[PDB]
Amino acid sequence: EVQLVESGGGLVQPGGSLRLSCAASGFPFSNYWMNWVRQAPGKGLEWVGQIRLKSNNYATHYAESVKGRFTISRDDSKNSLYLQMNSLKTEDTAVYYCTPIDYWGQGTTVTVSSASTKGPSVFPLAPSGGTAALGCLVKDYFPEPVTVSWNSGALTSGVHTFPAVLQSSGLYSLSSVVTVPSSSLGTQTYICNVNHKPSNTKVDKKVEPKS
Amino acid sequence: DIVMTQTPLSLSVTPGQPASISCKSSQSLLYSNGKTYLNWVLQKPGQSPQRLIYLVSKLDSGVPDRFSGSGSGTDFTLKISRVEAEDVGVYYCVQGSHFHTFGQGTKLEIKRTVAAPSVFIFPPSDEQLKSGTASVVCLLNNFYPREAKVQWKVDNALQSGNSQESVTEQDSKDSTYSLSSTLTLSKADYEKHKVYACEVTHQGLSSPVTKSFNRG
Amino acid sequence: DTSQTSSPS
Ligand SMILES: [Zn+2]
Ligand SMILES: [Zn+2]
Repeated sequence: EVQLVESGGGLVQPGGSLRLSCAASGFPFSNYWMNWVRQAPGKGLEWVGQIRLKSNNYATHYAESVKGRFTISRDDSKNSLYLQMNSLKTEDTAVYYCTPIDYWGQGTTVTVSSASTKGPSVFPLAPSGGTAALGCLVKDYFPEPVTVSWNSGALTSGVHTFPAVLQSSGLYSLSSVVTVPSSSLGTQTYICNVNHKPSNTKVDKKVEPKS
Repeated sequence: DIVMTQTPLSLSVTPGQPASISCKSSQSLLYSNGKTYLNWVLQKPGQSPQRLIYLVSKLDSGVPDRFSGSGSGTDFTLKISRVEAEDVGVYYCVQGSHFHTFGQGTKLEIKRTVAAPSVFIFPPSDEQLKSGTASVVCLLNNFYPREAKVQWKVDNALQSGNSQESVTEQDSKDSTYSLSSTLTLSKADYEKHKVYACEVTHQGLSSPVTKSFNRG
Repeated sequence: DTSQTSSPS
C-alpha cells in the first residue's frame, strides 16, 4: 500500500509560524524527490517547494511566493518530510499535500487568520407535488470545516450538503438538506448531526414540521 | 521557471463523446536525460489529486485505456476517447522538467438533457429569530444545466447584494446539480415585511417559478 | 518498489 499522511495543519495568526509533518510508506522514499503542493480554498494546485536526495546533498528549491519564509526538510530514516512555515500570511491558507507527484495523500489544512475559533449554531429548515424538503442551517462558524450527517449515517440518499459560503461577517455558513417523498414525513424522523472539530463542538437537531 | 498554459478551462461532454485538453509550456519540457517530464493529474470532486499519466504518454495503474497522452517539446494533449461519468473532476498538467508547476486546471462535467429544478422556500426558524438574524433559504433541487437565476423579493421589492448562493458537484447518478440561495435580513426588518418570494429562472422552466410565503 | 517518473530523480 502506498500511503502519505500529512499532519500539523491548523489555525495560526498572520505572522506566526507552523511546522507541518508527513510520513510515507510503500515506496522507496529515499530515492524520491519530495514536494509540498498546496491548494487555496476553491483554487488550483501550486507547487510550494522541493527536496532532492542525499546524493544531491538534499538540495532544496522554493516557489517564488514562499521563498525565504518556508523551509522544506526530510529525514529518510523516518520516511518523513517537513515544512517549517514562518512569517505566515493570509494567502498561505490552503490544503498542503506531501507528494512526489507520482503518489498523493489527503493533505493537512492550514488556515492563516486573526479570527477566533467559533462553533456553529444549527437552525432547522422545516418541511410543509410528490416531494418535500427539509434540512439544517449551520450558521456562523470559523474556521472550516464542518461535518454534517443525517440520522448518524443511516440517511444518505437525497441528501445535499452544500459548499460552505463565507459571510461578510468573516464567519462561514452552509445548509444541509434532504428531499423526501412527502409521506415519509410521519414515518421517518430527521436529525442532522453537525460536528465542528476546530471548536470541539457537536450538535444534533431534530427537524420537524412547525405548527 | 516554466509556465504551463492549459486550455480550455472547462469542458462539458456528453457520455460516449470525446474530451481533449491542451497543455503548453513556456519552454521545452525535454530534459537533459532525453526524457520529457509532463504528467497529468485528476482531482475528483471531494478527493485528493491522483496522477493519471506520466512521461507524456504512460498510463498509471487503474487508468482506463480510454485515456491517452501525447505531445513533445512545448506541446502536449490529454484525450479521453469516450467520456464516462467517473471522468468528472479537475484535470491538471504538471511538468517536472524544471522543478514543478501546474496548469490552471480543466473542469470536466458530463453533458445531459435539460432538467427543471423543483424549488422550496424556508422561512427563518423561530430559534434563529431570538438571536437577531433571519435567514431565508431557497432550495433548487436536481437540475441541469447549472446556469440558473435565483431572485429574492420582499413585499415585491427586488433584493440585491444580500443573498449568497451555493452549488453541489454533479450528482454521481443522474448528473444534475442542486443549489441553495440564502437571504440575510436583520430580525427587525424581517418582522416588518410580509411577502417573501424566491423566483427561479432556468432553461428547463417554461417561465420563472415562484415560491413564496407570508410571515404569518 | 518502483522508481519515480514525475521528475528525473
Ligand atoms: Zn541506485
Ligand atoms: Zn534510475
